[PDB]
Amino acid sequence: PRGSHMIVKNGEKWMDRYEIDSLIGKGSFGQVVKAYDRVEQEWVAIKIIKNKKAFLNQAQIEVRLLELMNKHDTEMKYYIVHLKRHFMFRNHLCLVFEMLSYNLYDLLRNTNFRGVSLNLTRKFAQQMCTALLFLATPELSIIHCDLKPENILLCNPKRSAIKIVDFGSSCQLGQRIYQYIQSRFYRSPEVLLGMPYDLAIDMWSLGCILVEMHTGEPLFSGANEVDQMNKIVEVLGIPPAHILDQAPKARKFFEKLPDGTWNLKKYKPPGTRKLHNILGVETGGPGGRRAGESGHTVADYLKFKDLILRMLDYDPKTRIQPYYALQHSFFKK
Ligand SMILES: Cc1nc2ccc(-c3cc(N)nc(N)c3)nc2n1CCOc1cccc(Br)n1
Repeated sequence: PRGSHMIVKNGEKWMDRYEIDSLIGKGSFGQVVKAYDRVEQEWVAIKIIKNKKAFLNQAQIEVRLLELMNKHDTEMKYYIVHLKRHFMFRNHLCLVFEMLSYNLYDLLRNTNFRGVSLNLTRKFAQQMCTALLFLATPELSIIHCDLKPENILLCNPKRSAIKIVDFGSSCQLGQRIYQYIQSRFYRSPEVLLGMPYDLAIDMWSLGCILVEMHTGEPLFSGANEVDQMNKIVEVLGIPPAHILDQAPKARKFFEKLPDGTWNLKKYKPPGTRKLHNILGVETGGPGGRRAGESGHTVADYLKFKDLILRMLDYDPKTRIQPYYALQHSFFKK
């Protein structure tokens, strides 16, 4: 009975149904094992939640949100991982999902972190915006709260079809329970500033993830919250004063002057690290490795950049929503 991780034995069979094959990943929530479902005759990934009350309760919200989504007749709900079923077993909550392939970070690593074609970036972007559109569904209104290349899995290794996983920081509009959510690199300024958030935080993460997908480098690689916020300001400049005026953690990064304006405390100047230059819009793409190449015209790069900057709006209110993002000229065929 010792420790909070399930004692998974390789090859052992549960409820005379699931044959554990191997541990395929760990984390904070617990572990994921590959197992054969002799009853449905298929390979399943079982998320085994730590026998710990905090992770049990959080998992229980994951299950509800997954059972909410996977009952909607939409076809947009095929961008979200399928929850086959869940059960209590050896005092651990087990969520049973479809087996998927590797994540968009493993994909980046496959390319020696040079990033993928703008053409493949677009395919990922359209899929993710449609998932986000699906999550913004009134009867759902789910916020993933932890989008990153790691939580975006491929269905097969050959195809570019993606699904989102890990609804373990996930919540619905009005049911916000953590002040500190998201992965730092993909954490929206409102969350950094400690403000109440909505689904607009997932569109922020998406923007960062998309630029990373094509440059193979995190857009904002902050060591801590002060480094994180500073890196964002480097590119996007000082946030709207109207936002920092309500921002609980405003004074963790900025200072108000007598003038009533904000600036930084004791890096490149605000907004002087142009995304345009990060992307190598006019100098043959990231590291110059897309120079002359098809689908990588200055024009193509401009449309992507414009959509990225609509995703990275400091203002959660004016920041672009999945429906409008799909109607963007980056997607038109
Ligand atoms: C191979 C594979 N198929 C999966 C299907 C679903 C899930 C899955 C995993 C989690 N934490 N939460 C949900 N709701 C679904 N994880 C799968 N994995 C493992 C390789 O990806 C990942 C992704 C995230 C974390 C880890 Br460890 N590993």
